[PDB]
Amino acid sequence: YRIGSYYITEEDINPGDSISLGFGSWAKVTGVIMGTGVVNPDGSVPNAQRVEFQ
Amino acid sequence: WYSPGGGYSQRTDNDTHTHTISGSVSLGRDDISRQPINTLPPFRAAHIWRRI
Repeated sequence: YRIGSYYITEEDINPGDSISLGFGSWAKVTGVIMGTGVVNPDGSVPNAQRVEFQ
Repeated sequence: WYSPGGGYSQRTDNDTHTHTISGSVSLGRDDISRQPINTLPPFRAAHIWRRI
């Protein structure tokens, strides 16, 4: 995941000009937790894997 | 009263009522008792709120 404010493709001459540039949705979450679990801290069941849509 | 006809006298002290009499009553119930608030089955229930 790469974040940039310039609307230039990663393979373009203006960009680094290497690799394939793909649109990324949302922010990257470190593998271990998924966020909302328990009102009082108990923790829910998180999700893992890369590319997996769940 | 048995509606008995007197031999010589007349029972003028007995009569049949026609309508009821409305009177003022005293106080009654004060208020309701305790009631439950919130759901016990939902207490400590895990809720998922993680964003995408």
